[PDB]
Amino acid sequence: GISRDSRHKRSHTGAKRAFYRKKRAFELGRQPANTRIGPKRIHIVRTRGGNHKYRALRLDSGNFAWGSEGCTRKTRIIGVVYHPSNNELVRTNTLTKSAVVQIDAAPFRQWYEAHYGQPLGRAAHGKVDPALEKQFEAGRLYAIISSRPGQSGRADGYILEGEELAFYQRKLHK
Amino acid sequence: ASKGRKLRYTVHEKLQNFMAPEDRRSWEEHAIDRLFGTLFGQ
Amino acid sequence: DIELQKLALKAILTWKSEGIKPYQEHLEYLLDEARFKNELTVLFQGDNKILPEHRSEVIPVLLHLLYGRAISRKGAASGRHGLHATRLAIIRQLDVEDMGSFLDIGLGPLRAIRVVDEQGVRESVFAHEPLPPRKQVGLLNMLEAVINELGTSVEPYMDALVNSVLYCLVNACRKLNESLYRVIRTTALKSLSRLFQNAPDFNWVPYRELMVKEIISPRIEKLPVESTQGVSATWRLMATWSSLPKAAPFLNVDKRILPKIVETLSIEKAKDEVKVFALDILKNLINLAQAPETESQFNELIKTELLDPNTDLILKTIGGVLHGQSDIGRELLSSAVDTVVVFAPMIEVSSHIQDMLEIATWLLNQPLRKVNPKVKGAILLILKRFIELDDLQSNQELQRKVYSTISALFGFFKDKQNRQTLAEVLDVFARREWAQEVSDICRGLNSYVEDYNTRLAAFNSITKTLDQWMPLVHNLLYFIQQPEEFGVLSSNSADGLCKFISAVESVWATPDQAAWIDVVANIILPAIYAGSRDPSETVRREILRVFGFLVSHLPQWELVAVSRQLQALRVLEAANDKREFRSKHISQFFIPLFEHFIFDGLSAQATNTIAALTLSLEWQQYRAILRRFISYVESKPDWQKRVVRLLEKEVDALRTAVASKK
Amino acid sequence: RAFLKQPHIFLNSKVRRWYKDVGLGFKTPKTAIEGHYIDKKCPFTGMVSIRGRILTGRVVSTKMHRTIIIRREYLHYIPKYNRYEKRHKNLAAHVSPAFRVEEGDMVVVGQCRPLSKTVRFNVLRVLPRTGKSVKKFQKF
Amino acid sequence: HQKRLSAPSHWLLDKLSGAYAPRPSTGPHKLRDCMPLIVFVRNRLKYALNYRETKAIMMQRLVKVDGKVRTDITYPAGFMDVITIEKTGENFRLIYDTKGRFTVHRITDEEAKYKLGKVKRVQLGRGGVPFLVTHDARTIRYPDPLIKVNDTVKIDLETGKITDFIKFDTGALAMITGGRNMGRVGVITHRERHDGGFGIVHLKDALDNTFATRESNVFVIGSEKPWISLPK
RNA sequence: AAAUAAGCCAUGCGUCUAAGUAUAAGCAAUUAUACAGCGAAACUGCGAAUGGCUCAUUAAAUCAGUUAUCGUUUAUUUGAUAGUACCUUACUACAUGGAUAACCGUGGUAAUUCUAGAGCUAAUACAUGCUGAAAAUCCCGACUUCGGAAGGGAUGUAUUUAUUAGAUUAAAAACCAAUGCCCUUCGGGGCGGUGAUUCAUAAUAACUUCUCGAAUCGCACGGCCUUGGCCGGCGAUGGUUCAUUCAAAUUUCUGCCCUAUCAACUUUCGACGGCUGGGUAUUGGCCAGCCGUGGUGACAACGGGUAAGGGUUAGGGCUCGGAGAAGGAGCCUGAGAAACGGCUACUACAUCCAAGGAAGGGCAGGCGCGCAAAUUACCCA
Repeated sequence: GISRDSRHKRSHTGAKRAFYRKKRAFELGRQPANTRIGPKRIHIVRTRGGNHKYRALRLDSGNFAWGSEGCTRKTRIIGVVYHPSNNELVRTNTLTKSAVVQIDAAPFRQWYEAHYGQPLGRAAHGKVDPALEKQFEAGRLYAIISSRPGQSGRADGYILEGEELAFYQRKLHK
Repeated sequence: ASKGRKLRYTVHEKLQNFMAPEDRRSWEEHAIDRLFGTLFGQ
Repeated sequence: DIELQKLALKAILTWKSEGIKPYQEHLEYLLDEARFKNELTVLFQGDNKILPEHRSEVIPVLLHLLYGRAISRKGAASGRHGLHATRLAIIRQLDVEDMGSFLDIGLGPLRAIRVVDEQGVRESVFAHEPLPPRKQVGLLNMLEAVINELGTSVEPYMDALVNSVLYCLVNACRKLNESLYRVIRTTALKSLSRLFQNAPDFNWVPYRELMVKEIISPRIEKLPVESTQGVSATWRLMATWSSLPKAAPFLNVDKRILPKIVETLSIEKAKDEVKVFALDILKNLINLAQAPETESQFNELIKTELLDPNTDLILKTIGGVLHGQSDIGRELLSSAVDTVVVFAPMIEVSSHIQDMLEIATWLLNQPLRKVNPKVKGAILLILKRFIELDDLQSNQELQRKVYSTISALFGFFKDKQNRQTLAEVLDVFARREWAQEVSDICRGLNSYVEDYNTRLAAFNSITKTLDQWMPLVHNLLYFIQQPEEFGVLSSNSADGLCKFISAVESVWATPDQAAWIDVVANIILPAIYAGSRDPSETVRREILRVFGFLVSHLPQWELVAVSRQLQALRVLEAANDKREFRSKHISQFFIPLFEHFIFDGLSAQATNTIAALTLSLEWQQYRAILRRFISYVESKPDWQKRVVRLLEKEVDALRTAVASKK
Repeated sequence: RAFLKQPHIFLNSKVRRWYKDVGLGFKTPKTAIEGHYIDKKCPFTGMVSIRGRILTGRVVSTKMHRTIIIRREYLHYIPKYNRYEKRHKNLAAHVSPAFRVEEGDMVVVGQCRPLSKTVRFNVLRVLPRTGKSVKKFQKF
Repeated sequence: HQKRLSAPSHWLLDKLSGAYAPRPSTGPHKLRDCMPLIVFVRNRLKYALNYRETKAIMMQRLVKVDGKVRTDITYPAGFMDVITIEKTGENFRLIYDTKGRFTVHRITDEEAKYKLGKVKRVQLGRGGVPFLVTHDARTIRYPDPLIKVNDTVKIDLETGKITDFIKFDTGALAMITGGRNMGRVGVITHRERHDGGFGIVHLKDALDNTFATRESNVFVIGSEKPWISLPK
């Protein structure tokens, strides 16, 4: 019953239309994957052209990019903080794209003290924004999801830094 | 206003005569209304 | 082997202990070959972390198993993502306390090894092998991963890692079978170059002959001829040596190291980056010599033992580089000029300062495509420091030549701080000489840099002698070129310029009729020609002022409101036809001024004056002039009627010119 | 709401703005060059590419969240009358905030990928005219 | 399985081959710009009689198309494919005529050895390498760095390499392979850009007829230099 | 050569080439015996997006011209194509695994492979896959006798994400006024593509319960001579990416017949946006959260009527042109189907039986009064 056609809706002039044709396999839309936090549960879907897309339903870890310094590490996922679209995804902990979620900080902290050497969160090129330093002292950073978990099979993304970090802290306070 | 958010009280056609009301209550209706009075307030 | 590891783990679980009991499911999935990378981040950073009570029970078993998985060659791919990321993902998640047992299972025979004794070198140990040349390579790759993942936390494990890396390094350096020893050498040198800036406080003084045998024996008599192509691991090691304050006393052990390092700079066929790399090694040495009390423990050693006997060869190589080739990169130019900047306050006496001053004025008469203006300010700082050495009294033709350059860069620069330091280099010029006169120029340009009240005071005091005048003329045409703060500065500069040319027309004695007249040609006339195109109308007014003063006062020199404007243009028309004119004057002064008159009956009167002047200029200038006017057609859609009226007048002048020249 | 962004440009570095030209003999307005609004259906800010048909016309209703409707008039040839008749159509186009918007002006639009059910066009050039309301007619 | 009238008008069939017509198999040249090998052998050349006779020719290694043995019967051979038959010792070439139909041209090995192919596109392939796509769907790795779009190339056909190229030029004679003025050998004398889709060229014949054809439908054949022998 | 039915009644109904696997207890043999020729059975790969049937209809939504994919998928075709070793097993490893079918036997039931138990054996079926070796392979190259090279850096691909490069300099204060400067004999001489993209492509950091980088088959069989081999050619099959072909999907402007006893219509399955995600092969109110106030219409929306052409130009001719497989509902394969080919449940008919159970859902033909009228023809040539 779930489809992608426009034959049920009214026209631009405000008119409905009969226009009865059967639902076809190129108007096919499948059921949504509310990717949640758990161990890895991915089902592989074959699609047109025989092409596989990986419907991930429960995910644990993904790699996140602390890319201003030049690293990305595979870290776990604690719980979704906020979602711009819906509140029910925040309630039932659903990993979608553009979700701000808090992740672990241990490999980023390890790489900081491994490359620079000055410890963090416990000369001048090692420099950390003090809000992000508070996230490191908490041991739980605020990442954002840039990969589609439903249509790739992984929840990866970049960490929030600077203006976006402060914006989503203010949005959490909202 | 939008998709479902307002309770449009319309009598639904196929949803009209599903189930018969089956009164399964082991208490005799004279002791039950005396019960709801004597909660934490009374 | 994965099968033998599985059977061994089954026997370890047959040992039934409660430390291993809650972790068995997490253990066996590491040997299941499909779930290793997921099970690693299930084990560490999970809800079922290793409890520190029975951490003492599980960790030897777990680390032997993770070691075997890091060894195994079967399931891993090629490249880095095959097994290099696996070793990195084990060691990045391991603790620094478990890392001791990890390196304990890593180093089998080299666990209890000693490289250095109370004496220098243990030749009894070094003339024996405990490991195959196949096997040391994985050891060195693993320790490279351990050090790169640990960082500073190597400090409790200093006593064995350096013995391992030094043993493999000197066995390779004895073995110069080639390929395995070569890779052993290179990756051990990378590991050491990381380990040095990993460990600052560790004592490196009980061994010096080991660095001696690693450096002086194979390379140094051929090192620039080798390093002409690209940067190497020995250079990567000497870099962090120059960076570390306690490691720069390793460069003094052989006296010829820094000679070969600047001989690398001397070799001109190098591909620019080994040159800037040796340049950076020198930057770090001079910064360490300039550093406070931290680096003052070895400051005197590097001052009296390294740089002091090789200042001359350093300046000779930098001189040969800067005067030799026709193509010099901007990165090498800026970096080498910054090295001379930082190296000038370190030398008190030297030998080739005459050369270095001539080099600085050569690089300051260089054009702007080759040399940046920020680089010109750095060569200015070079001038400021090198000038105070007692050298300008002999070779006076050099001293007049650098003074021609200090004057020439006064109108060039646009920065306040650069003009401050310009006033300073002229101050020490004045302290070194004539002396009263250059001190007068000093106080003049000093209160020129000084704010508006002191500036107008400077202008008035200079308003109230050739080499006296020339820098004042350069800075004065610069102060013409400033449009307005209040508009007063350009007027004062114009009045000072009128005072100058009044002094020039006051001097009409013949051996100065040569010099002052050549000056007022070459400095003042192209300045007025270039300032004719200045869009500021007050700047055009003041250039009109000084040019009218020049025509009124000069004439024996051979090379020379609306209604009033139209009247003066008609008088210029009549003056043209009565006397044709000088063609460079016509091309480079009057046409852009009248163009500006159009583009700010004024327009038709202006086109009449250009149609007059087109008869008086020459066709070789007229060719590119006409091409610029069609460029105005295609580039300017804003005043089409004006540009096309101008074109019609000019082609009527064209037909007039050809009909006359028939 | 989420923080709007140009999708692949690294702002938070401690060591710009991406604007492409549409082409087709057009010039980028100064608000599209430097003006700090962010819109992904903008052909100068977002990734929307203009190709195909190039149309003009006069706006009916500017008062809408970045979407204007154009009344396009033309002269149809009825063969029964053997005559020309006026026929008006209504297009929809997504509006960048780069330009200065007026009512009754003649606006150039360009064809892009489908941005909504109606929106297939973006504004590219506005000609500021003193055109009037629905009573005004001109084939354009 | 199309009918004989729904078959295109440029590979001819008479009132003879039944009501049906073979469809070309999928391959290098297009569908509507095509001559199948069975129509070339038994309907144009008449070296055969029937489908089974054409199969008995094709299945044994006796027909080579563009220097390689082509086995299947309905193999597409649209434009300028040299067709070498060794038992007859002939090489045919496919050109057009002035009316808009296919034409066959007998030739020997010296002009049979090379193919003049029009470049469809130039790109950077995988490995960071420029590659070149012609209208025969031949991709040439590492081409000459001036051979841009709409340039033609003398392909070696024994190694497949580039030998020479002819640039798109106003003043170079060209052949039309499409449109309402199809098959008219004349000289490109003008070219109009029309940026925004579907640019044109203005082209005249040897005897002064100007007409506008699209730069897709053009095909460069040589400035004067008839590098393939157009039939005299 | 023209030739109403509703209801009754019988009859009719895949795939093998030299080139994957042969111990058929299968045939046919001999001059060097694993196999060799033919080869049923079976495993493996391909095939069936149609040939054509029925009937409530589709009123610029289909359709036609005309665009675009810089918004997408594509088996097959044909063309190019893949530099990716070492990296603590060494007191090592170096002719890779196990399943089954066919087959052989023992049966159950009324009930055909409806199938149970027991014993085998192959793959181009499914599956793993450090190694002879101190080298390999890319970029640089000093020195140079074309010498060919001392020694320096480095180690694929597919997915997903972050970042950088996507190209002379950005102190871009450059290049542009070569309108010069010098010599001269005054004639002169010298000083990637696109309209456009974050496109194509390259690299770093990682990520995948992630793929590919040939453990295959046939035919010829040649050079070096460590006579123990090392090299060697032509094809078939298979493989990553980019093409190309064949398609499919959307998509832009114009064009339907009539009617005002049709003037308001849409928001009554969201009606118009924009933001965010989900799902799709991709865009998109297509769908879900947040808000804004819309959108069409007397230039004829909307509603109503049902009577559902284009190109080729002497002409006529010729060419092209929704819903269902007993009824709803859900699922499976494949490059392409919402196949109706199968399954499941419910509903409705109906068949065999040993009364426990088990398989199945078309058209054509004749009668359609008791009296009537065109072959149940032959073949893929």
